[PDB]
Amino acid sequence: MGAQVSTQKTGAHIIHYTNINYYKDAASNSANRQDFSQDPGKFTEPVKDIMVKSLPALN
Amino acid sequence: MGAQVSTQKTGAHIIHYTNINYYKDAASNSANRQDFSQDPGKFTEPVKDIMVKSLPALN
Amino acid sequence: DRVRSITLGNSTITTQESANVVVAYGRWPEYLKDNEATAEDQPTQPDVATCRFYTLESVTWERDSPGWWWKFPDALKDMGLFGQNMYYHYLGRAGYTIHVQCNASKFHQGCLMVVCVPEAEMGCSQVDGTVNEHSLSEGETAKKFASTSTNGTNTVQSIVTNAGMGVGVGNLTIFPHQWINLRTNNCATIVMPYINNVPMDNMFRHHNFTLMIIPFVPLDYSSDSSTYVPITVTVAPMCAEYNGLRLATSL
Amino acid sequence: DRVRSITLGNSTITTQESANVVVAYGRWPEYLKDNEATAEDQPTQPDVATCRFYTLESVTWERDSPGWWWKFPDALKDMGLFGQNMYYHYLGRAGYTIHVQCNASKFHQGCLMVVCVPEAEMGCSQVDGTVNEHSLSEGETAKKFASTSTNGTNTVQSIVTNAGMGVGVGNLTIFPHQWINLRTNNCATIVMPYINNVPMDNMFRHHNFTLMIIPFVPLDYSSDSSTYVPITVTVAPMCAEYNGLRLATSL
Amino acid sequence: KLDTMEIYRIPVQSGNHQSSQVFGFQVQPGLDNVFKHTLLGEILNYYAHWSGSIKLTFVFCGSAMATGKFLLAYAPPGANAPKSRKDAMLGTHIIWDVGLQSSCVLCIPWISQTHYRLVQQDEYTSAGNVTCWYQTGIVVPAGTPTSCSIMCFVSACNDFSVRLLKDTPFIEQSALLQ
Amino acid sequence: KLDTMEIYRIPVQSGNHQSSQVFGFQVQPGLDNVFKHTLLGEILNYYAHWSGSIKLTFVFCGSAMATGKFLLAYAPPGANAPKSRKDAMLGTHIIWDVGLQSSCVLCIPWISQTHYRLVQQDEYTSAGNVTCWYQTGIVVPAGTPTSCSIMCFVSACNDFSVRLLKDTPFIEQSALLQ
Amino acid sequence: VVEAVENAVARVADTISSGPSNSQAVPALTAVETGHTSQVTPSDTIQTRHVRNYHSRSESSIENFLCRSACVYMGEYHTTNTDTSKLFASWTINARRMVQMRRKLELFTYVRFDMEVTFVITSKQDQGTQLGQDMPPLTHQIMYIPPGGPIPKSVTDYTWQTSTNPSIFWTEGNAPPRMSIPFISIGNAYSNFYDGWSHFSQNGVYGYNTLNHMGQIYVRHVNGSSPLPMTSTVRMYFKPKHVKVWVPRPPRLCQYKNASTVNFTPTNITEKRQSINYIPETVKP
Amino acid sequence: MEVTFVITSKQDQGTQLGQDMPPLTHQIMYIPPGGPIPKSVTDYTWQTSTNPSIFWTEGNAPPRMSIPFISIGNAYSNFYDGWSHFSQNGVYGYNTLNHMGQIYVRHVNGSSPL
Amino acid sequence: VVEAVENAVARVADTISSGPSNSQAVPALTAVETGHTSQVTPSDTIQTRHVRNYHSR
Amino acid sequence: KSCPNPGEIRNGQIDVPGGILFGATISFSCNTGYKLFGSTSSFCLISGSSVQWSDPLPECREI
Repeated sequence: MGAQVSTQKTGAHIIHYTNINYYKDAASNSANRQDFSQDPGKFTEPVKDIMVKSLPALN
Repeated sequence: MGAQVSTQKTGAHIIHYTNINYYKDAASNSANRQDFSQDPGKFTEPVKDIMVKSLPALN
Repeated sequence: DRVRSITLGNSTITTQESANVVVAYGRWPEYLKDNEATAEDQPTQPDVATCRFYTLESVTWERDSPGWWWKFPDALKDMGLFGQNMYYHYLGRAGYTIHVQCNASKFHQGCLMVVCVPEAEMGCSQVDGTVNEHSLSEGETAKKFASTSTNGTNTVQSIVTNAGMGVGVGNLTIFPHQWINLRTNNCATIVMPYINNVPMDNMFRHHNFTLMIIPFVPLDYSSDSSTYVPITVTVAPMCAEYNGLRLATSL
Repeated sequence: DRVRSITLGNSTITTQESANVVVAYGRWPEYLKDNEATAEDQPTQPDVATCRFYTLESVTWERDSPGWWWKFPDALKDMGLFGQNMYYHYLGRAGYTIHVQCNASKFHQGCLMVVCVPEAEMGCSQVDGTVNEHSLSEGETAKKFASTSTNGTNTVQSIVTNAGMGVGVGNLTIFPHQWINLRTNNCATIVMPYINNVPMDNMFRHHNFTLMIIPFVPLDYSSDSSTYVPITVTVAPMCAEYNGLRLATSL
Repeated sequence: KLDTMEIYRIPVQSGNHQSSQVFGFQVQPGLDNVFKHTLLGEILNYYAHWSGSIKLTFVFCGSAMATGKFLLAYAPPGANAPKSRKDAMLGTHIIWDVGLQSSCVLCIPWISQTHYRLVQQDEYTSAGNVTCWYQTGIVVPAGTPTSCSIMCFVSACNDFSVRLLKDTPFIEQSALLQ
Repeated sequence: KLDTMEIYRIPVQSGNHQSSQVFGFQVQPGLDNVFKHTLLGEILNYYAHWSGSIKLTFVFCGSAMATGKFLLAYAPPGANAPKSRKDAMLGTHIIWDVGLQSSCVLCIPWISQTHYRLVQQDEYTSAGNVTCWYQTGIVVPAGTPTSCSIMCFVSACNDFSVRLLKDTPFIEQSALLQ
Repeated sequence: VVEAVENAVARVADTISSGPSNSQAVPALTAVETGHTSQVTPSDTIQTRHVRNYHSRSESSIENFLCRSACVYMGEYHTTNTDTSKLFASWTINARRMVQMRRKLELFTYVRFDMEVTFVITSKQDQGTQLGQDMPPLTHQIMYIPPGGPIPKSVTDYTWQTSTNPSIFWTEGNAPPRMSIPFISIGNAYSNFYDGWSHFSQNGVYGYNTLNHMGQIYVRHVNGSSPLPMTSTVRMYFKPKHVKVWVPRPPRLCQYKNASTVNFTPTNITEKRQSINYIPETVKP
Repeated sequence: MEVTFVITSKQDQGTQLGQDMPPLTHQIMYIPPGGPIPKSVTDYTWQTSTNPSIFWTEGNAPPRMSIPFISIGNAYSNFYDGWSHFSQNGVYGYNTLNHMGQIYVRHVNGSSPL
Repeated sequence: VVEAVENAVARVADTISSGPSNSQAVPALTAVETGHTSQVTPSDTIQTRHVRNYHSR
Repeated sequence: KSCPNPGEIRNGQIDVPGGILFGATISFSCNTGYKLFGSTSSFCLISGSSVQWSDPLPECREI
């Protein structure tokens, strides 16, 4: 009835849960604890020219 | 089971909610906070002949 | 690989021992687009009169010298037609290109940190007090850190190790930065987009960012190497808009 | 037919008794093209900060008042970001739109000539002498003709009938002009391209043209009509370039 | 003049009054005494943020034979109000010629950095100030009055919006049965 | 030297100093005073377990004409810290030649039995210790300074992870309004 | 069976670009004598840049504006007294004793809506010499007396049998008693205003009281008397749902005097400033 | 945000304790920047006609509600290197930017014997 | 009507094997003067065994 | 009128709460670890043919 069945957090080495929203406002939802994304090269490698990890950093 | 899944209020720059009515009377429903309509020309321009915003208001 | 040239407006910078170019967060300066904009009127975009290389006076790296900081803008406010549009207009937007230039021989040694800090809100010397504006920025004259804890009313607590913001001065590597290691390079370049939480923002009220130059490893030399080693800073706006024209401000 | 609106920059002019619009020689202001240009570097084109309607202070049309003249540029040199680019730049180019505004009732009568004169080189009062610069232009304060022959060193021979150039003041109809006949219209508009013999020319040295307002038929009114009739002049640059930037001039 | 209809009309006369400023007032459609009791102001004062542009329409209410031109200028904030027409000339202005079509609309555009502005405005979200000056003056024939009147109508443009409902400070009681 | 920038730089000089150890410190990225205030350490101290490997990058900050080779060794736990380069030689080491490319990365790998390690480390989940020794020494020509400096930058490899959120012990107050 | 409802969002109009102009189109000159409000977007008077405008006029619709609860009556009643008419509260229904919701509803001449009514009932032990007792939770009855029914004369009346009048029993300590009410009117809209009389001889009572007769409400303590006095206060909250409104009016300026009439004292239009030219100087070192 | 309130009463230490007071109920009003603020617990402002406010009767689960991104910038700015006035003076830093109003909590019941 | 949402789990990078090396590739020597943080996985400095790494950030 | 630039007390600090224009006072301090030998404050007064500073710059000498 407007549901959504997503996957639970299980470890690696009957796992689906159900969500329904009741309120008219997205500021009433749960938290988005299941988005895991990254882009460290933004802070780790913020340089104009690339550096290829097996060539001298200069030269 | 007699439901209706409408859209939430999100800003611009998982958004559907579910409604079911339980009572036998429409005076028991929620409020219609998601109808946005307008017609200002009723109060703003209540004149017999039109006025076209780039011609003199007279003449 | 070490040679480089940067042509902005009617100004050019040549360099022969450059390490690389930090682009702040992988992001280049750009103009305000139509869907992220909030002001109604048409902006000025002078484009060659304002987006060029303005050179601030240079500081002498001595053997015992803690560091220096400038605040941008309010450093380029008396520089040409950037510092004039910046007067006549309410709202301004621009990114920058900061080129720091310090050269020594092969018998000298040292290591500067060159770091741009967004919103570098600073802390007064008397904990229960308030900074001045002079104590945050002298224009093109740099303010100087101190090797010990400073005193005096209204003047930033400018011991180097805390960098005047209350953090550790070695963690500043989280901000866009470079080093000038007098054994490898002699210039650092940081390309800094417009980082702020509103599309355009006034230019006299908000010090959009702070440039700190902090020698971690100090100078040194032997028998008669050159005693005088200066540091010169050049800043060049990029993609500079202004909006909201009226009579000129005054301070 | 008599209504009109002129929108330039962030400025608008509304009028309801306009006669027409003189476009100087059928020619509209335009930018310097690539094959008629002589300067190498890229020009500034601010386009909305400088091409707007700047209003000069207004003069009182009295019953016995010979006339008035302004010199453009050097009238708009203290007007906003036209008078600032004009300082920081060596070479400048621009056309204009002159709107002269004088309104009276239906019980008043008169007739002004509104005439733009290119290169209105003027003649001193002592025939064997030299004008000042003040005697050619006061900025936004108009200079005034005289109903008789003037004396005094360095001051233009400003008897009206010769218009200070040695010609007949009725032949000025060869220049782009209009009249303000207080029985028909109450504003004159002249659109003036860049008329000069070099592509771009300095803005402090050369008074590119002269605006003369000369009442041929004087004011008049009866029992208690309004005694005060002012004239207001508005000028708006158009297609304004500058070239050759350096530190600001001074006078 | 606060309980007089005279509060509504701006005085304008004929003669050499070019040095004098006709009127001037801050742009504060929810807080300035000039605005806070209009329809725009009384509707805003039920909300806490407001964005959009405003339309101020001026109506010349003198003889059918009086003639004048006026300058109506808006100055985005950043510097003290203009004190001469050479400064007001530099703003966002209009030159209104008085003729058959009596009234003239100065549309205060939306120049701001924040998408919105408080209704209880401070000097962070200040909005500017408008000012009016003679451009040529009033000229009347013989036998017509010299002292005329203007009037100013405020409305919101088609991109106005208000948000964050609040209570209005304009109504208040001291017991039930009121 | 704790409130001096001198805390950041390791002293290194020229001469027969092969018997002397340059530096040495435990691997405790959340508890050792050397680490607990870095970005790595201050980010760990919000968590209770940490796994992964670490990258320590050393920067020679002397003349452009000084030359030396250094030995940088990591010793997985099980035995007291090495007290001579013949023992550090047996560890997991690297020999860094000082030249054009100034800096050199010693990547402390993840050797452990438990998949994770506490941040408040004990001698069960100990991690080891790193130590640095001259391999050949520093050699400088005439007219350059003899006392140079190294510096060490810590970061986490691309397989690091932390878990079990906790509070950080580094911030503390004694009343509200702080 | 699930049904998808479509809800369109109403943004405000974007700013189209513009350039120089030299024409006989005067979008500024107009004539207010026609009772017509000029439509001059900024792009007609100056040079504007294209601005995609995402703002919405949602929180200003009539439903979003009015559908918020507000108190409309406060009344006290005692468990024990020596008056027997202070043992229960009673009042005729109108939204007109509290200035806030009154003034809010009175921007329109005819308002037609349902309501959601809530009651906040809070007892306190009366200050005295000998306090201290074990009284059980108080329970209250709220009866609605339509226009015509018999009204109570004591808290032990027969009328409180509420055979057909609706009434609520609520035992203190739970969530407030709320119910919903249709458009209970005989006109086709609640008329906030009325310029007329009741009698055809053009006399009688003037204005609102004529039209709207919606009956009374009577609240009481069901429990019984009390060893030591206690006093309860009931506040009633109206929240209009499904709101339709017609013929807007200028908001009230002068303060309200009574709930019967629109009588007032004359007030100033607005407050003063120094001159007509006065703008304060705020850019100052 | 998700805002929660934990409200816990205690009987004040004194000489004559002992009383039968009923459960206390509390009102939590949010005053946006501009609204009128109370001057007593018997003010008119507590009518909360448009300000949101919560009544909670002690003994239940804590009062919780949810709050959108109520800001005028495009992000809450923890830091701010600037002033409020354009003359480069005024107040420095955070206080300039963020004005989110006040909160006022009260006991609805009334006074108390002790 | 039920909707299936896809939630991807982000593991951390495995350890690829390695062997002896004798080459002009120096994955260790770098230059921090560029404001760039060396990406030297252990498999670049020593001999590592292939390790499937299931940990998650 | 503007007094000449105050200067720079090394191992110390200059606090100018109101500019350097006529009649403006400035204060002098020394960092932690130095004693201030000299004047504490300096005003912008009239000096013969200009406006200059009341007192010269002091010295922060090591404790």
